[PDB]
Amino acid sequence: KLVEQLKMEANIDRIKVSKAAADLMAYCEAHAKEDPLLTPVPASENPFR
Amino acid sequence: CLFDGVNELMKTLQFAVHIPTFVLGLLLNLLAIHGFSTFLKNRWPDYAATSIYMINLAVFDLLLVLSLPFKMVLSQVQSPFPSLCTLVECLYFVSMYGSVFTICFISMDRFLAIRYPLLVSHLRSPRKIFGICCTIWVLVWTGSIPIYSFHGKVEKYMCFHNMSDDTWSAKVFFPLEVFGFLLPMGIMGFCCSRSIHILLGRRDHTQDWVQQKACIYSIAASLAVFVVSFLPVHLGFFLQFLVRNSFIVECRAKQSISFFLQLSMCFSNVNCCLDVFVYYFVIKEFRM
Amino acid sequence: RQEAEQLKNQIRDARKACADATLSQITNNIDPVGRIQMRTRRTLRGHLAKIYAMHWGTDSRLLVSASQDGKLIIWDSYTTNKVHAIPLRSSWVMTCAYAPSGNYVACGGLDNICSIYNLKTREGNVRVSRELAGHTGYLSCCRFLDDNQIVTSSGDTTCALWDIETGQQTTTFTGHTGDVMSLSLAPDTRLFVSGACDASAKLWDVREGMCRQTFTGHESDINAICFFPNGNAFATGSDDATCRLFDLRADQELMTYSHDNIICGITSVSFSKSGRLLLAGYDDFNCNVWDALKADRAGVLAGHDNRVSCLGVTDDGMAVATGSWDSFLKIWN
Amino acid sequence: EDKAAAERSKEIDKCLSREKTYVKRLVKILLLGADNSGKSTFLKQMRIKGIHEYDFEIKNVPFKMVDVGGQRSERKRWFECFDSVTSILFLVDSSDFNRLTESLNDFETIVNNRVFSNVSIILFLNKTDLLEEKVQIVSIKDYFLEFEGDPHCLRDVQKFLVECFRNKRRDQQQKPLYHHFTTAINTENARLIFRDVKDTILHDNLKQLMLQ
Ligand SMILES: CCCCCCCCCCCCCCCC(=O)OC[C@@H](O)COP(=O)(O)O[C@@H]1[C@H](O)[C@H](O)[C@@H](O)[C@@H](O)[C@@H]1O
Repeated sequence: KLVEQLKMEANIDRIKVSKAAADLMAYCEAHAKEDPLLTPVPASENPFR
Repeated sequence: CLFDGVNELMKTLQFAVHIPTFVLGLLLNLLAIHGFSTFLKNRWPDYAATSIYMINLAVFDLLLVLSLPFKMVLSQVQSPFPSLCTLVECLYFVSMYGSVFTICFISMDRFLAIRYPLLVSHLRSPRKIFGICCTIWVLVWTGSIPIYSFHGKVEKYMCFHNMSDDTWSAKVFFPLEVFGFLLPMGIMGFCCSRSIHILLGRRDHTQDWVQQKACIYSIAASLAVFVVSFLPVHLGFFLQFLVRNSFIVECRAKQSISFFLQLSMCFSNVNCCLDVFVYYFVIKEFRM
Repeated sequence: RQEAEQLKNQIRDARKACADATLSQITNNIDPVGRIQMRTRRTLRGHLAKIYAMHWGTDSRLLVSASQDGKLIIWDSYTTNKVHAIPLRSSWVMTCAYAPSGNYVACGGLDNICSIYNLKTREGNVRVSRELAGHTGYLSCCRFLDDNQIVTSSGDTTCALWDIETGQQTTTFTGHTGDVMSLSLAPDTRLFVSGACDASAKLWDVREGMCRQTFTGHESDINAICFFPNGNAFATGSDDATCRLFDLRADQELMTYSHDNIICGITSVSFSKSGRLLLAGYDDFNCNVWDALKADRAGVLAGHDNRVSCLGVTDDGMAVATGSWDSFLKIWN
Repeated sequence: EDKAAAERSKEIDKCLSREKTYVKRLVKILLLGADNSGKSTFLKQMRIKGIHEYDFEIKNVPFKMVDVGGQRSERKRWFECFDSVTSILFLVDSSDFNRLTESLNDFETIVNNRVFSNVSIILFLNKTDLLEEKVQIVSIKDYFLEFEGDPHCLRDVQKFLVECFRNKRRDQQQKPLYHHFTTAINTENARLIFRDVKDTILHDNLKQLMLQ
């Protein structure tokens, strides 16, 4: 069972850590201005403030 | 009769005792207030209820310490200030008996927490302790009504001397002694002895009772100081009372009784320093 | 044994080959977020004991919490009003969940049973909809897939997907050796990931019931886990005071979020809506906000009198709720 | 209308506050013991599916016995969610010598756990009758070489066992340890549990009085 699990785990189309890093960068920057925590929202549009 | 040599020697001893008492009590009580304010600020829900009446005791001792220099000064030079003399006497005696009552309440609280651990573990909160402290303040200031009329309208406002024939009457003396020494002495003795007995009786419940062996000594010390601080004065008061009601007539007896009374009243202001030792310093270290 | 060693070596070598450069080496071109101001907008009071779990609603307004007094409480986060107060049969509750539709809530604990409560009843009271039994150990985490499918992780080293209406396990996820602690669904509802006290996490597909991948690297048990918002990465928090961001595609660790002055374990982790802020609650009485792309402690959420055990972010990203052992829920923005 | 929602929150708060006086007066005791310790007869003589709970009243005080019936095998801190219990009550089969070491090995794991630093230990040595039979048949020295008294005296073996259990406890300055030697009659154990819990609350009060 361990051998089969490791065999199936090894057979995954990995991408470069640089490429996945670029993907995370793209997702973070694309939704950056919709994040009420990166850019706090003024009290006029803040349900808690 | 003759009271000149007794008065001179006693004035010398009043300075000699009160000046170190004043400085040491001021320093120690300021440190104690700082430490217990530190304990309270954190709102540790174990140390708040005890810290409140430790603060109360420290405040009463601090008031007595602040009143001591006025007692030293105004008792040597005549003061054409009836209001200042009355304020000094009020501060002094109110602080002394506030310390007595706070000590008595500390002993009552310890005995209640020890003898009735379930009830006290349920119905004991910092607000009740603060209410009891406020009640102590109200009662001790209510008891100060007799001490605005020591000297009456007599212009010889030599503070802490020649009070009156009314102050030394039975109707003021007996309420002073019973509610000032005898009631707190009985309560203090009962609570402390019973707490010692209960905490020693824990050897039949667990072999870990020795953990609280120190808690024995502290409580025992609470008796020993309270006896030495306040037993000689009120007995002294009693003696002087017997002088002022024409029960004691000899001149040597009168001089000795007056000297003993004044010396005892000087020594009981060392209680403001013995309190930061019996309490305030039997806890872990009382980290400064 | 030799084949297993060869497969592990091949996986690690592929990881190294993919690891040409990490995020901390190429994110220097992004301006750091700075130092984030989060203030206690509300303080939810009413629990009588430690709070062990919370979960936000999908409307970003309702909030369920579980505490050791044997109670779930459903709060309106805007007005502090307690919408519901559900007494539990078992006072030893370790997890709670809130249905994406808002119709149901769930909880579990040392009773080995996942209790599902229906919030939409004609009688107007909360009624125990189901009591999913079948786990052997205590219940550590619980996450709804929909109104009828629920995934529960337990201390019997076994995860499970349950059909709520039937009451029996639809499928069983095995492969962990230690107590399964935390569980996070992918934001597509086809995958999930679990951390199970083996210094390892595993990714499980819901329908096939098979462990696609196993991630390692921690030194202690993993107490918390959550997905990156796009579902392509996930972050774990273990007791070695270390957060770790792993990739689904790279099959390896992407970042380590650790600092010298923090040594206590992590009780909870969460992401922001864009994913740049990784929030983590710690045993040291306060939460820390890490720049998920720089591994820098860009903020601190202090204010609890005890250990922060619960941490959740609203679906719209407006606020962050924390729960701690002092029985107070604090909403931060 | 938000007025109705606020009102409903108020009745919910009233219901929660009505149980505060119960949550504050409730004594939770975590019950541990091996399969041979006689836990079943103990609980039965207390006049009384995951873990179990048992609720009872002694002298207007509510006690809740939490019995982790085999689920304690998950020796993880997350499972160690019992740091709020007043006492841990161990049951040990004192007569069955062959397992005392094992019992001791368990005791040392529980009392020295950092989680239970604020928890007093009540220790019950069940089957004392089977002790007086076992003592006169076999020697306690046959299993423990540290014994020093005469192996055929019940009192000396009893003190040896008590000290063996007490010596597994490091940091003897936190909470008191209580030991009792009980038989299968078990007709007074509620009284002993109440006495030990009252003494633990006394210890907590003394901690709270700043006497040392
Ligand atoms: C419900 C709460 C109860 C308590 C509340 C707190 C309030 C306390 C009330 C205070 C009562 C007054 C105490 C009485 C003694 C005193 O206040 O002080 C003694 C002594 O000072 C007076 O002695 P007195 O006889 O007046 O005069 C002497 C020498 O003073 C001369 O030096 C001279 O040498 C001697 O011959 C002789 O004349």
